[PDB]
Amino acid sequence: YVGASFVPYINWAIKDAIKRGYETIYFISRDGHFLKQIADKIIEIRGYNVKTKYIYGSRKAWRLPSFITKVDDETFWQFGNFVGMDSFEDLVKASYLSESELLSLFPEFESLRHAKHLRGEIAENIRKIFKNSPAYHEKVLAIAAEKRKMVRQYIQQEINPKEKFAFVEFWGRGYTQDTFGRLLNDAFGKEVKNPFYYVRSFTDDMGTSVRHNFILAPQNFSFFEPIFAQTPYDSIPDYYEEKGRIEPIINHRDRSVSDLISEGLLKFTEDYLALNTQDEDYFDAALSQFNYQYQLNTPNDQFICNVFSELKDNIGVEKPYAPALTLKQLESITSKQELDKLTQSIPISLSKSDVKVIDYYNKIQKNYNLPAYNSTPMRKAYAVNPLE
Amino acid sequence: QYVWSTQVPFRVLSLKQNSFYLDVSFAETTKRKDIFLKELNEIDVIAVDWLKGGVPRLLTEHGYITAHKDWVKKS
Amino acid sequence: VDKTWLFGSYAWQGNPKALFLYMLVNCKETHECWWVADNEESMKSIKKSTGLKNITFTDSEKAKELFPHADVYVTENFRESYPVYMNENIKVFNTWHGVGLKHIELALGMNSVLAESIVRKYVRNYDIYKNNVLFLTTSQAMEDHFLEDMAISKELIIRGKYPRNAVYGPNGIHTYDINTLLPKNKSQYSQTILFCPTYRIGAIQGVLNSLLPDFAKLEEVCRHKNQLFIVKVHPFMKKDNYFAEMSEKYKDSEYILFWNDDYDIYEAFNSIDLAIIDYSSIFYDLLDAGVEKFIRYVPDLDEYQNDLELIGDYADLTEGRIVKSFQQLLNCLDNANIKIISTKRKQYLMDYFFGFKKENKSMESLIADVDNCQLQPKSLKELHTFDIFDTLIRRSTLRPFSIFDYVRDKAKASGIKFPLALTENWINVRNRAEHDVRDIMRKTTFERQSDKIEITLDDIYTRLQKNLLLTDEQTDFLKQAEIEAEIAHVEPIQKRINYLFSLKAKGHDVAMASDMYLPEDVIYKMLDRADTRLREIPLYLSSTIGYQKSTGKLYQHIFFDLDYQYSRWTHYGDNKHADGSVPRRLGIQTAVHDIDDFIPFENAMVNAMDNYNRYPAYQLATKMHRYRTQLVQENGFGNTLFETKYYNYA
Ligand SMILES: [Zn+2]
Repeated sequence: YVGASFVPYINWAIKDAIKRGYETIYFISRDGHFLKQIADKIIEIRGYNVKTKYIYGSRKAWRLPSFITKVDDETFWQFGNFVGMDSFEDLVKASYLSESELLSLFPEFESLRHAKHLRGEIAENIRKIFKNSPAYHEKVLAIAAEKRKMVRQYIQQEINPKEKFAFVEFWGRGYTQDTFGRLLNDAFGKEVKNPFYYVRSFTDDMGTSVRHNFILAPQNFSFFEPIFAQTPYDSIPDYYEEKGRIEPIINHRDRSVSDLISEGLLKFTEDYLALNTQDEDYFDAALSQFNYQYQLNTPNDQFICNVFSELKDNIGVEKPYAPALTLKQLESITSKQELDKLTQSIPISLSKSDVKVIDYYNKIQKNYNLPAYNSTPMRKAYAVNPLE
Repeated sequence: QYVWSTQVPFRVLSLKQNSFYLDVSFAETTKRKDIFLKELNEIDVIAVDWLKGGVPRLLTEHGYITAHKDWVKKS
Repeated sequence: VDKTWLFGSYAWQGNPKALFLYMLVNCKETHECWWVADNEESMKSIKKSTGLKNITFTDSEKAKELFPHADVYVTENFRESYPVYMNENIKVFNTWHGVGLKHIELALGMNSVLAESIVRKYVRNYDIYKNNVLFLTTSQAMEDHFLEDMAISKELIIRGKYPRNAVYGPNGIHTYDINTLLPKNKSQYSQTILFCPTYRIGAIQGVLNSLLPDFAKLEEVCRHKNQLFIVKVHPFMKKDNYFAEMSEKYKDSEYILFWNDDYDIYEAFNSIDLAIIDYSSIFYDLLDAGVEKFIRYVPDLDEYQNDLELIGDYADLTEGRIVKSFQQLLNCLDNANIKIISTKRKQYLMDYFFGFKKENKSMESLIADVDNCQLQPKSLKELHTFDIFDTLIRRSTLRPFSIFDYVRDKAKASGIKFPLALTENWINVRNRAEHDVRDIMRKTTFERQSDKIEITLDDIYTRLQKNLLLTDEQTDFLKQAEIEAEIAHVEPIQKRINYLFSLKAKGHDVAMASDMYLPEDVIYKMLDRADTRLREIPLYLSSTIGYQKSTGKLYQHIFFDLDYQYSRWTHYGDNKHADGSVPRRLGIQTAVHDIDDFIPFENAMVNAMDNYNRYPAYQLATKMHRYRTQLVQENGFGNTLFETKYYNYA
């Protein structure tokens, strides 16, 4: 499953980069661990002429410093920093300011302690008042210019600008790439073309950001985030300096899951570059089309149920992605919000739950306004019984 | 059992109280409830629109009416 | 009795209610007056609270008796629906719900949150609005403002006073005794204050919390001064839980009274000694009722005036001591003798807003101006919009994807080398790229600062070229092949085209509203190849405008772009949603027919072919469809004859 999902894509991307004349391919943190392993194996076997490097970063470590001369209006949009707030701590964190440093700017905000949920039109008004404060803008700009020193130095030390390079991600809107391109321009002091390889992205090329997309269809690949969250270290929070050199803060995790995942991925890369294909690009496109359409519309599959949906994902503690549901857990819900807290995929979770749980969900969904369950329980296909 | 003509427009008499529908489907949600074709009234039919299954509907300036011979009658 | 007047509104309120009571008293001999509520419970409530017997409800047999031969229908709004049996020549006396300096009705435009409701109202009832509405104006300024913002006949204007501001005077009408609602009699307070906040844009705390954070200290002050503080908020402000909290807290408070909205506050205007107002039109009402002490509690002045675009200056056309802080509001309530509005200032405002009051106006004068009015209506044209694809024209291979097949078949044969994924899979490749561009548009409304989300052929092929690394030769070949194929597969739906032109010849206005990515010139070439006359008909193409029928935005754009003067809007189409549900939500009559489609044998034939044989299979299936269509709905054969012929053929 994971090979079909990742290896064909990286084969397409490597060949497309060799075609476009790229000398170096950079793989960005977390999502680029497994993908760079795959790409290295492909380049070893096929003997391609292209270098691969690994770059540590993230949205959190790159958004704030990217505010060179202005704070992005996206920060105050439906997908900005004030989206997902549940408590006052969330608001102060999304504000980039300290609690007291915040309440100094907005004494009106002192009434926001213990908010239960900081979502909706309340968050709309919060985003507006944040957008309306020039003092907030300049303070955020100062904090950003200070945090940008280490990021600029990291870029200058890790990325060779005189080459013809590209970056390889998997899925996203493209805004992270835009902030990173601003950081690139600030670090090298010129209009630096940064092309990103995605499986898909929604936004068009903007400014120096170029976007090479594998699949041209309205599919959402956030689905595969659980897998990349098995990478053996947390999302990079920021940087630090020692030996006069910049380094990413790396708080490690257990390596078992990622170890087995890499084992499988490299086995698949070997066995996939060994296939007698008449046209390899077309088999890339075909195995990718089939595999994505299958994994995105088969919630009762044996292995998407027993392995994938069981992967721990903080999204924030190490809880499964879409576990089975118990009757009392459903007795404890009254909205779709409470159920999203329990699972990230109602169809998969229900396909894993007992028949009585499914029937209770059906009984309560029409009233509580939950999504309609239009699948059947999962039936194992191989190793159908306990082997012990 | 269907009353219709290839030559439009043409007058029809409403044998029974006929309802107006804004969609050949005659779905409940598309049935007008503000006005109807009164019994024994006449009305011009300005088009004949056919379902995918081969059933005609008689369009009037107020919406569709049935073509079933028990409900409409060519004048 | 000779004349008959009905009075209607969504609630027991307003100039309708005032004039209804005033007529049931002072006009019992010349007019028969009834009040039509919206449902039964409203009538029951009115009758229990007032004891009157001339109250009926909508669609009641009494209402079905009265409306067909009534003389006047009094309202405070441009109603959303009017009785279908309402008499042809009735006079709709629209006594508006207030005066002010904010834009309303048609002036709100397509960006307004209320766009759909306005479009629905007007599309439905424009004939009534224009030929039967006598709109009440109170001053030349207000008359000009309203005529600018609405579609009312300048000849049917009614000049006079607001019945709700001049009927419940000291010796006037009262449906309830005020003392029965107050903790103490009005005389046992030093002053009665009425707090009338409007609903604001948005704030973290509820409007009432931002304006009155500490009700305890407010009660302390009002007790010190023996003042009766009556809280009257906009209905939308009551949804806040803070409103309910502070209302239940001070349920038995002797100096803080949360006004019960079951009682018309206007009846109590004469008992209000002070009015704490902000941006509500009610201020003017108060000014017209005789209230002379005003406090403008406008702490958020720069968040409302700077935001909304008004017709005049707020501070100039309003009155009251300015106050922008709760502490200063309390300081004023404790140690301040608010002075009456200066005579010259009251003259200024009263002229500007209720000037026609100085023309010796009266209630009976208003009733006379109404009764003696003459309706000189004009017959209005109708509007008939038409979907294009599968409504006015069709494809010689029926299904849209046939085109792509054709295009693919040309690519592989042109000699220009293409990627295998592109040729063999052209159908999925191109359709999924189209949907991809559509999702991109939908998700990039912020980045583009625009709500338009329609795509263009160029966008689809740009996506394909930039992400499949295709040469200009390949991309242009494919795009021009698709365009030429769409043009060459055009066929007319002759009956609907001829019906459209018969409509046009009857004097009606006709147009085309189509959701399509093709450029406008390609659409016009296709139409011309279907029927040359079609080239002369107006066209609302989504690709050109950016709005679609599926979202209903293209219909709103048509409504606001044309000088809408139509008595009826009819849209002919094939889409149960884009050309049915959505336009109906906008008050548009829809005629939704069925799209052409195959039946089991034809469908199975087409689905059984690979790339080499799918297009001729489309041709043969579409010929079978045309044959059974001709047999059933052209030749008029019976079931058995048609079935025999179709079998023997196919
Ligand atoms: Zn159509």
